[PDB]
Amino acid sequence: MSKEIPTPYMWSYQPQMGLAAGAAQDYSTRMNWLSAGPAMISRVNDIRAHRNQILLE
Amino acid sequence: NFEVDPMDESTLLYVVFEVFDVVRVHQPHRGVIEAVYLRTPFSAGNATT
Amino acid sequence: IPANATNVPISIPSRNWAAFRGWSFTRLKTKETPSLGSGFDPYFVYSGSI
Amino acid sequence: EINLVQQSMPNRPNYIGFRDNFIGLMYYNSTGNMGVLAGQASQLNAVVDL
Amino acid sequence: DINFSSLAPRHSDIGTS
Repeated sequence: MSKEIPTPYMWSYQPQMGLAAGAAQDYSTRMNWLSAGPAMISRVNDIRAHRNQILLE
Repeated sequence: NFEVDPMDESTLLYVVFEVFDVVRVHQPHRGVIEAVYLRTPFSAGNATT
Repeated sequence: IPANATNVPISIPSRNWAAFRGWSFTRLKTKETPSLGSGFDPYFVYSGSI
Repeated sequence: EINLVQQSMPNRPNYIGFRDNFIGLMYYNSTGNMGVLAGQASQLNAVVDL
Repeated sequence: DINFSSLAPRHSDIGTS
């Protein structure tokens, strides 16, 4: 069983009318692949890992 | 190489090269759809791409 | 933009705007613009400047 | 004697030729006719057209 | 926008290798 570290949810900025709610995973993280060999994967998914640390502080 | 019986009509030889052809479909938000296709033994030609 | 329409609204679903830059826009004509997703366009009957 | 009074105008000019830098003579941005630059024995396409 | 460029020259004939 593995799930890694998922893409982080970010709450919608919804205008002024109502109260803040709802969220969705990012759109500044999705990529073309079938291009990056296994050396670059390690970098890619420890850059992602590092990002989660930033958010959790 | 193949050996086929002679036949008076022009004929074709259809060779299926069996691979994987998996698609992954994600909708990450309302009205957003994303799809990514993998085909692995043919990716550098003989696949139209 | 339909023919004789004076408004075209755009709605973009809620998503991140991280590292966004400007916008640009211009108007084209349907008969003069082929699609690049297709290999052939049977409805593209124009050979002028694109 | 009524075909002595016919008149004729020149045809339109119409210059064909190719395009500005040969645009549209290669497939870019087609996901069905996607180009390839890849290692010989890797089969990981380092060109992904969108 | 239209513009966007960030590739331009920033420039025994060797040190160590």
